[PDB]
Amino acid sequence: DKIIHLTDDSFDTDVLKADGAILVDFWAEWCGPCKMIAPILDEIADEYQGKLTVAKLNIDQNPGTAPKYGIRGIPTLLLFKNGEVAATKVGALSKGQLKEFLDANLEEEKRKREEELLMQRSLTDPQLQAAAAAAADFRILPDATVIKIGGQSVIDRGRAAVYPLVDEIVAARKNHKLLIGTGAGTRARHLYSIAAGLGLPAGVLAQLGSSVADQNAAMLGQLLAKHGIPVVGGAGLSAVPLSLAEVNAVVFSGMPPYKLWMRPAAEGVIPPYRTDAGCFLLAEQFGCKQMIFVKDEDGLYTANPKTSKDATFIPRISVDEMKAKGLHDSILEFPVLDLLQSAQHVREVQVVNGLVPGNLTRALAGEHVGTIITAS
Amino acid sequence: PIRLLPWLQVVKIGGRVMDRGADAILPLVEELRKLLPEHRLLILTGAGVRARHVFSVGLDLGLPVGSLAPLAASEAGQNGHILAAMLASEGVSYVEHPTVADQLAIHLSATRAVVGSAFPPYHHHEFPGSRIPPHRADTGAFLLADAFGAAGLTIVENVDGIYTADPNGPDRGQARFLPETSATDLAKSEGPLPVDRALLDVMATARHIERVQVVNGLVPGRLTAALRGEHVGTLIRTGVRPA
Ligand SMILES: Nc1ncnc2c1ncn2[C@@H]1O[C@H](COP(=O)(O)OP(=O)(O)OP(=O)(O)O)[C@@H](O)[C@H]1O
Ligand SMILES: Nc1ncnc2c1ncn2[C@@H]1O[C@H](COP(=O)(O)OP(=O)(O)OP(=O)(O)O)[C@@H](O)[C@H]1O
Ligand SMILES: [Mg+2]
Repeated sequence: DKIIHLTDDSFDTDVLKADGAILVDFWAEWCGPCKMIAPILDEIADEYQGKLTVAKLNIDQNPGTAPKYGIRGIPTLLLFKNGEVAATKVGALSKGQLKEFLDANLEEEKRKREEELLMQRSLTDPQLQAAAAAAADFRILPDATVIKIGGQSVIDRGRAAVYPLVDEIVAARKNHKLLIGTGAGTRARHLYSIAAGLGLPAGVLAQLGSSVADQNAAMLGQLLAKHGIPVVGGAGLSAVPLSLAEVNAVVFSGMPPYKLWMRPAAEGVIPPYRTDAGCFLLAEQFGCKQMIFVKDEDGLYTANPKTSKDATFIPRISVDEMKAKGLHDSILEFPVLDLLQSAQHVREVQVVNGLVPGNLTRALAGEHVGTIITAS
Repeated sequence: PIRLLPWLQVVKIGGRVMDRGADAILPLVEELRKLLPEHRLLILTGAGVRARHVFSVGLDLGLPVGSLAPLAASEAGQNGHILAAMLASEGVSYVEHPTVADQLAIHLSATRAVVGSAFPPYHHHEFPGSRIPPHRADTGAFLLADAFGAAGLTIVENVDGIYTADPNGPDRGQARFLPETSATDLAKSEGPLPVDRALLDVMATARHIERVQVVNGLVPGRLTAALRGEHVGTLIRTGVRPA
C-alpha cells in the first residue's frame, strides 16, 4: 500500500516537513466509524496516486499528536498543506462524500497539474484538448448583433436596395448594437473568372475578393458617416469597442483575413470561405446575440428561385436536414453550415429579404421572418 | 493551378526547437548558413512553450479560440525575430505576414532566405469547436508552401519523426518509428502526433506538394539531407497524384 503508518515522533518529518497535500486519519481499533472509513481510505490512496498522500495515526499507540490539534472526535480527517491544517472532516463518510471533500479543497492543486499538462504534452493530445474545452466561456460583445449586407443580393443593385436598408440601420442602431459586414458580388465574380482563367490558386483569388468587399464597406460606410457610424479594419478591429459603445454601429468588410493561407475547396480555385463565412465567424468570435444575413429572397427554398418556376419555401431547417436534402445551390456557402455545427456562441443563423421594408427591423427585434438555419 | 514560386524551398522550424536555446539554435544557424548558396529558402518559425502559457492565461480568462490564435501566432513571430537576428550577417531578415503574401518574390530576389511566422493570419476568423486554435504552425507552413507551388516543405522537429506513441511520453517503450505515412492514415488514427491534425486535413485538399518530411533539427545534417530529397525522417504522403 501507499498508506503511511505514523507515530508521535514521525509526525514532524512525515506531516509538517513533508511537501504536498497529506490526509491524516486519527483512528483507533475500537472506533466503529473508523473501521468503516478505513477500507474507503486505503482505496482513495491508489485512486489519488501522486495527487494526495494518505496517513494513519492510531491514538491508542500514538496518544500525543491528537490533543495538539484539538481532536475530540474519532475519526477526524485533517488535510495538511505545508505544515498547516487547511480543512477538517469529523466523523464517518461514504465513498463519494470523501472524494467530494478532497476535490473541493484540492482544486488549486488540480488546476496546477492541468496547467503543467498544457505545457508538457502536445496540443494534438486528446486529454489536453478535453481539459481545454472544460474552460470558461467569455462573450466579448454579447449584446451586439452581426448583419451581412449582401454584395450581389443588395449592394450591386444600388440605391433601390441600399438607401432603405441604411434608413432601417440608422434607426435600429438606437435600440440594438450592430456590426454591419459587407459582401463583394459581380466585381469579385469577374476577378475570380479572370484569375481562374490563369490557373491562379484560391489563396490569390481570396485576396482579389477581399478588395470588392472593402469597396462595398467604403460605399456603405459613406452613407452612414453623417450618422457617425465608422468603417473598420486593420486586421485587429481596434476601433470596434469605442464605436459600438458610442454610435452603436460599425461597417466592416465581410472577407476572412486568410489571404494566401486560404484553405482551398475540394476541387476548383474559388475560395470556399467568402463573406458569409467571414461575417459568421466574426459573430461567432465576439459571442454576439444573433447573426442575420440580409439577401434578395424571403429565405431558403427547395431550389434557387431565380432558376425555378415553382420552389417550396423553408421557414425553419437544421444543417443535417439541409445536407440530407442535398442542396444543389444554397442561400449560404456550404462550409458555413459545417462551421455552424462547430460554433460555440452562434448556434443558429437567420436569412431575411432586405428588399422588403421592415424585414431587418423585425428580424432585429427577435421576430422570426425568413429562414432560420439551426446547428442541431 | 500554376506553381507561383516553383524554385522555393519552405522550411518550418519547430517552436519547441527554438525553446531549446543556443544548444539547438547555434548548430541549426550554421546548417542554415551553409544552405543559403544551395537553396532559396523561406524559413517559417513555430510558437513552442510560450504559446502554452498564453493559452493557460487566455483560457483562465475564458477567451475564445479566435482570441487565442493571434496570441499563439505572436509567439511564432518572436522565434522568427530571434532566428532572423542570428542570420542577419548573411542578409536574412524576418518579414511580416502582409510582405510574405505579396512581396516574397522581391525579397527572395534581394536575399537568399527570409524568416516569417509559420502560423497563418486567421486572427478572429479561426475555426470553432476546439478552445485551442486548429490552424497552427505546421498547418500554416503547408497552406503557404502548397499555395506558392513550392518544391517542398520540410518540418524541423525535436524528434526523429512520427511514432506510434509519444517517444517522450509515458508509453515511449511501446512507440515505434514510422519512416513513411499517408495524411489519410494519420488522420484516421487518434492520439498525439508531432504535427497538427489540421495539417493532415489541409493535405487532403493539397494541389502540388506530394510529400512532407518531418526531420530532427537536433541532428546536424538532417535538414541539409531532407532538402536534397534524402529520406532521413518521416515522409508524409499528401494525396496529390503525380503525372
Ligand atoms: N435554394 C436557394 N434558396 C434561396 N436562394 C438561393 C438558393 N440557391 C441559390 N440561391 C441564391 O444564392 C444567392 C446567395 O447570395 P449572393 O450570391 O448574393 O452572395 P453575397 O452575399 O453577395 O456574397 P459574395 O461576397 O460571395 O458575393 C442569392 O442571390 C440567392 O438568390
Ligand atoms: N506520434 C508522435 N511522434 C512523435 N512525437 C510525438 C508524437 N506524439 C507526441 N509527440 C511529441 O511531440 C513533440 C513535438 O512537440 P510539438 O509538435 O508540440 O512542438 P513543435 O512542433 O516544435 O511546436 P510548434 O507547433 O509551436 O511549431 C515531440 O517532442 C514528442 O514528445
Ligand atoms: Mg510540431
